[PDB]
Amino acid sequence: ELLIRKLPFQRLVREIAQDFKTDLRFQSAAIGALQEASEAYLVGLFEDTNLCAIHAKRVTIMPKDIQLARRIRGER
Amino acid sequence: TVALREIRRYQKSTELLIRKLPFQRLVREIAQDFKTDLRFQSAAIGALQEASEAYLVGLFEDTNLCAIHAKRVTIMPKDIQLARRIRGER
Amino acid sequence: NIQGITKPAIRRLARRGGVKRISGLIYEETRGVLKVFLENVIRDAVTYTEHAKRKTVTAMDVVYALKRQGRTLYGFGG
Amino acid sequence: TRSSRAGLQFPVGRVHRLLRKGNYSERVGAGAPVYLAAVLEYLTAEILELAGNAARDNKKTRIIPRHLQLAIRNDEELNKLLGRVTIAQGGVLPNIQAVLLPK
Amino acid sequence: ELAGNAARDNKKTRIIPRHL
Amino acid sequence: RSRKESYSIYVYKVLKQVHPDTGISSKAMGIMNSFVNDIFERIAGEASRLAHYNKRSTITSREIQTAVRLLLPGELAKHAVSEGTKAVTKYTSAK
Amino acid sequence: RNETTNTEEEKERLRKEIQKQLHEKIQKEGLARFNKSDAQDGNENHAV
Amino acid sequence: NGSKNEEGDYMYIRLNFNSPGMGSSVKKTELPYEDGDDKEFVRSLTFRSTNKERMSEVFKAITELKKTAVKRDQERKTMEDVVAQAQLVEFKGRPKKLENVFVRPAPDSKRVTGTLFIHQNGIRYQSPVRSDHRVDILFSNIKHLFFQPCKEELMVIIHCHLKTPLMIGKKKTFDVQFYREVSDVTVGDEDELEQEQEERRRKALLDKEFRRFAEEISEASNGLLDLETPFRELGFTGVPFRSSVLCLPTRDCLIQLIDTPFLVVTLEEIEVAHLERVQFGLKNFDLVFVFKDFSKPVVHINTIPIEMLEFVKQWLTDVDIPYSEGAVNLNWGTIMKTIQADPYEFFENGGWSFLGGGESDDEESEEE
DNA sequence: GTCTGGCCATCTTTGTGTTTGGTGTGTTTGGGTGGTGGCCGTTTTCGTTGTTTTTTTCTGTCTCGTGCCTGGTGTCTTGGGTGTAATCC
Repeated sequence: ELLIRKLPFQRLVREIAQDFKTDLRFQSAAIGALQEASEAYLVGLFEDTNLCAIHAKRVTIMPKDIQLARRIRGER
Repeated sequence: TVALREIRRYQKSTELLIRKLPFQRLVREIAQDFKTDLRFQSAAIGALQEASEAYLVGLFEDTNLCAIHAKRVTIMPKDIQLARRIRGER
Repeated sequence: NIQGITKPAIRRLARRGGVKRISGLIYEETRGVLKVFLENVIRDAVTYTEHAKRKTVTAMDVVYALKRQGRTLYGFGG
Repeated sequence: TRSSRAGLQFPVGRVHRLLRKGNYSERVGAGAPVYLAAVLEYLTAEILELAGNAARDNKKTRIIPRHLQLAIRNDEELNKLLGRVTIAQGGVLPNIQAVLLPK
Repeated sequence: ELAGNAARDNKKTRIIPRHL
Repeated sequence: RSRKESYSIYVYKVLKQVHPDTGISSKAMGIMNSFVNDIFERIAGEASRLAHYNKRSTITSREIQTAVRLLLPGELAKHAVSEGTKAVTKYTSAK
Repeated sequence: RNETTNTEEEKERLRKEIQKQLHEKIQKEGLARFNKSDAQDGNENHAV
Repeated sequence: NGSKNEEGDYMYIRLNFNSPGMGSSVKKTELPYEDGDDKEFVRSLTFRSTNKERMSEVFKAITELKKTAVKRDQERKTMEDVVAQAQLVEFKGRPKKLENVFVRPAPDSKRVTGTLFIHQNGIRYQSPVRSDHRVDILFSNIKHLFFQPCKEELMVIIHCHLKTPLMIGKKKTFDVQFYREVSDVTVGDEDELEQEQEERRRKALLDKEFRRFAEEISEASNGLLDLETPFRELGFTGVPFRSSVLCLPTRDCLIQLIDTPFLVVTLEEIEVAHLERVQFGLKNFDLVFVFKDFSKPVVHINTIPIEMLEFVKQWLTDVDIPYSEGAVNLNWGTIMKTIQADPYEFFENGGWSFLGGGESDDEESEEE
């Protein structure tokens, strides 16, 4: 089951969409797919961050581990 | 100091760092396990060598990043395995 | 023929990659990684060649096999 | 020619023929090849501009693959566009990490 | 086949996205 | 003989249009030809996918423009769309 | 391949049957090791 | 604990004492006070003095006395589980010996090569630099004896896993490893091939020497000790501690001997295996071993590649170990305390069945 | 003596261009339908409101873990030293 609350996520998506074209409508399944993709992406990113943090002999994930993960993935 | 001199020297040049005949022999040895009596254009071997060196240099850059992340100067096999896992290769 | 990738060559590749100190097992690890990469690429190239009903591996097969992996190469007729 | 009518140097007939023989669509409108040729001409002009700058920076009057690699990897938008391509004889950018530098 | 195996290891008759 | 086509003369003309006192090696001309072919293939594949999504049999300039927008980054896409629109209007105004 | 996946999956039904026998075996083993008399004799680790 | 504050002409010391509520890091089994709901406690006393220097010295001396007391109590606790062993009986003839061996854990901070000797009731490691750095291991105290050859590793190993822990230098250990690194610096294509051949000959010679010596240890034990060799082909990668390592099955144990800390899991001591984070879209799962002795902490092997899942399930079945799978990581530290509190009630309810996700035993019928 | 530069005495085949000529794009007109446009339907997306209660939050407390500092190892290279070595008065 999805971990981010559905209505705050809807509001975030609408707020972000408000820049590219004013007053857009969204299907419900569109927001559901966006939430599934976002949570899958974040879980993978937390997996890589955990791997880096363990590599550094730690157990706490820190922002530099995220930065290293996004660098190695090739993310900008 | 000679290490840094070599780093400066090799990030300047573009010439292939593997000898041609060993790489050709390796390619033929590998290819012989899929089909006997195969021929290779010299440009195919050249392209393979360029791609392999570019791949290995990118991998060594990621490995160096991992090693510096752990606070080490020395790259280790665990660094390579971690970089290849994070890329999504292993 | 995998011994032909000598230790100085791996050292040179690491120096162009900016690596300052190298362990002793890095050479075997790199040989394994290179073998896996070359195995995949040559397998794809030979698949292309067999499909084209040829006995010679051209540069086009290598270029298409790299495009298949996502390793697009410029300057070989692509 | 159709290149002259549009004030272009790239070919319109060749691009239309390649679009026609490439199994892309049943029919191809007449404003697509002109637009695509203009885009390709703009992108090659940008690439060649930066590569000529990079070659003059090295005091050379001829562009080699090294200058193409430097122009690509030095421009943020191009380097994001050509993010997966490797250039034969392009080399790498000079980059030494902060912690490896001597003391 | 493997989805049926996984649904049978969870004592379930219906295949769901979890088993896929 | 084998009369195979390329973009070398056009790349050379563009170079002399932007940089008059600068030449180009043959290996770089090969790389530029490969680059042009690659970008063509990307744009045409995106245009085809868009046409098939929208149930149309035709590749027009709208598909090309939106594929350019999808593919290139912001400023680059903006300049490219500007150039393409300029060229299309100049070609359409005359005949 | 279909007859091999049937064969492999019947070996996997034997794998599951073994796993079920192992869970039933350990349940009974634990029930024998621990009697209700040991539960009555609770060596409460009162803080020493 | 206490604090010191300087205020005008006076120095203040606050001394805090142990009370419930403001409790120390001590476990529930041993309190620094006697249990009592009706007991009232002196929580803190604050003193002042005009003499600042002496009052600072008094505070330092209180703090030092506490550090010495805590150190002595830790040393006592580390010694409570050290069973006094019998004395090693020296062999009256020429003992069988293995030269140029390193020991882990090292009895001294300095890594020194030593000689390993076979005696009548055990083995003795003896450093040439100091006679006082002897390590004696009785055959009766060895639980498992492993030989790990140098094939893809740079070292050959002879590992002794112990029934009772030994004090080596300042460290209590269940594991004593004897090893020798073959890593040698050796530098046209003929010379490199000759060096690679010489390295292969050195590896094969060292493996033959260490294997023979490990067989001679097993023989000298009069059949008390079997020599185990790991099955490399059945090995899988995982993270039991802080590094990714190759875990290797043997006849009777799951081992990792290359990197410290060592992993030695005896298969017969396992009660159940639990596979955590087995869910669609994850690349890696975790494996948890629960022991028959519920007082022993569970062993985690983290970040196992999902490609090895069906192999690990097969291997656990072939070894008669029950397994369960779950999408979530469990709080084993709470579960094992509940099971320790009443093991009988735990098996009465159903025992390990709760690990099989949810026992709905009903058709989902999600499709309308 | 460090380091990036502006150049050299010799290697190598490349790089810009003219040329022959042929094929591939360009003009012309004809047809058939794809794609725009308009008009209608009706589902679905936004919008709000009330009531419940799970989730978020602020905070406190304690401890465990991260990060800094230390001894000792192996390793390449620079330097001061001395004994081997020896002949002259």
